[PDB]
Amino acid sequence: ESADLRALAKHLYDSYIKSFPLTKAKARAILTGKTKSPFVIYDMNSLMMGEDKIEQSKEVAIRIFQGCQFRSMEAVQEITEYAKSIPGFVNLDLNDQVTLLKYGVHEIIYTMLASLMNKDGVLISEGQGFMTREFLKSLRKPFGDFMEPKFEFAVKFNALELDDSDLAIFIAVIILSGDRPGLLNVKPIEDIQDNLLQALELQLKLNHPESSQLFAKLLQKMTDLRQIVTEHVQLLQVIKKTETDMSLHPLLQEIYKDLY
Amino acid sequence: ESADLRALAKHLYDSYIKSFPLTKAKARAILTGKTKSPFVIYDMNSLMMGEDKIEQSKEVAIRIFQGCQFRSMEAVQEITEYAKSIPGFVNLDLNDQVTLLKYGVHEIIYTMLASLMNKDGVLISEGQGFMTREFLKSLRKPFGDFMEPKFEFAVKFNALELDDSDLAIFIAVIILSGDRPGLLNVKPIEDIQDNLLQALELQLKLNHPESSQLFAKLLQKMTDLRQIVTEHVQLLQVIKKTETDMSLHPLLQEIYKDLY
Ligand SMILES: O=C(O)Cc1ccccc1Nc1c(Cl)cccc1Cl
Ligand SMILES: O=C(O)Cc1ccccc1Nc1c(Cl)cccc1Cl
Ligand SMILES: [Ca+2]
Ligand SMILES: [Ca+2]
Ligand SMILES: [Ca+2]
Ligand SMILES: [Ca+2]
Repeated sequence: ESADLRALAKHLYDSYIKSFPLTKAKARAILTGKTKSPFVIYDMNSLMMGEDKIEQSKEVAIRIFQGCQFRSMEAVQEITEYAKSIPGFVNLDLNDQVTLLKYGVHEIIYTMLASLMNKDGVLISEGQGFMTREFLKSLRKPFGDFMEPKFEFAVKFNALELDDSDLAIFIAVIILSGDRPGLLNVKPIEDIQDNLLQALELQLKLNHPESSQLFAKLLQKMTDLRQIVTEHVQLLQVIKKTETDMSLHPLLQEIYKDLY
Repeated sequence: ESADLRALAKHLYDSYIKSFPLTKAKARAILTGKTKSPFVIYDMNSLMMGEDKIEQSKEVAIRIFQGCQFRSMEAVQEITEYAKSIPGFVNLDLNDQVTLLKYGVHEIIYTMLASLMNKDGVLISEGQGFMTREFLKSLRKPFGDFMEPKFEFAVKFNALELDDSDLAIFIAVIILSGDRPGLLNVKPIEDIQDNLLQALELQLKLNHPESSQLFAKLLQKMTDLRQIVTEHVQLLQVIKKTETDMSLHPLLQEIYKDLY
């Protein structure tokens, strides 16, 4: 029923707002000067000014890649806490909850990252910096490309003009993907996802009534996100196998690993 | 200088207040009826009422032990975030930061747990429940004793009448313990700890002027906390080796382990 499907959407939106302080709405207000201004990092010189202006220094490409990777592991906390807020999720087998999050989190980071991006760059530091796409592309191989697949995805994705209320539900659908390798009980995952898919269809109808077959464009984009996490995962093996000794885990992840 | 030592103490107190929402002050107000009242769990019947009144059910002793263990891994987050707030900590080698937290966190949990305890029981659920000591002792072997060393430590510890401002510093001293096995650069750990020890001595002088040699009683208690984490660690091996398949890691710890 439409009452339920809307209350669910309203519930996910509120939890999203709770879990994720920097919203697409705010990010967009910052990117367009509706708001304060972020420090622009466009060259080595401004990177150095910038990182001063908001343990170890080692060559910049590594520091940048490392920051991205830390910010991503950092983000896992807010995403995990969001996923628990999804009706029926905390009632799945724990091994399945873990698997869903294991394969989902990068897809969600890239989705939310796009809220922070425009063809020219990306907001960092809770909106306090703006790093250009060409600056990132300027980094030496293999680092000069780690962000391009994200920018390429983001520009097409952002053309859809989704707003946080649609994203709250989109992200929930991706978490609950019953085809992750290694799942124990696929059925109750697909049940929940199909309520979620129906709340999403209704959402886009009301929210994007001049955009029929928009739901199908979004379904398309979940495929586009697998391609990106696979390129990213393969790039990471290559960096691990060619660039000795960078730390890619923030403190909390290191201690949770070690207490295990 | 005394200005510095006090500003440091003031800084640690504020970070403590930030990191740790349930303070000893509040806990004590609850335990004495200064405040609302917590649900008392004193028997199986009240445990069942209680756990209703605030994925799987398996025999109660395991559910209780499991909750304690989850709450402890949960607490690691707030402690980690507290430790970063300690001047010079985030400037140590990461491997050393990790080691300090690896061996420190249980000592701190037991210290802060004592803020939640009286000879008769312990507050749980952010102060919403009160589980009796005898109820915990009633659980079948080997569970009937996992909390007694904590109660025994807590009663003696609480006799010292420390208040959150002293605890803020105490906890910082324990984190920075330069004798943890496996530390790479012990020196800069002992430097920081000795500023911390001086801020603590000054703190107790001002805060407990009728209690000379109180500092030495607290130093004594860091030894008492090693004994408890060792009994706890050995009890845990025994439970792991005798009681199949309980989950002892909350979700975030499972995903951080798996993304590693
Ligand atoms: O900095 C932030 O808060 C945004 C964010 C979130 C997830 C992943 C990366 C980033 N930012 C960011 C990026 Cl997108 C690339 C390189 C370095 C950094 Cl610090
Ligand atoms: O419940 C809480 O918030 C307090 C807390 C903190 C750390 C460790 C354990 C506990 N509580 C608690 C205890 Cl002390 C024993 C058994 C079960 C529980 Cl849920
Ligand atoms: Ca600098
Ligand atoms: Ca619209
Ligand atoms: Ca029940
Ligand atoms: Ca006093």
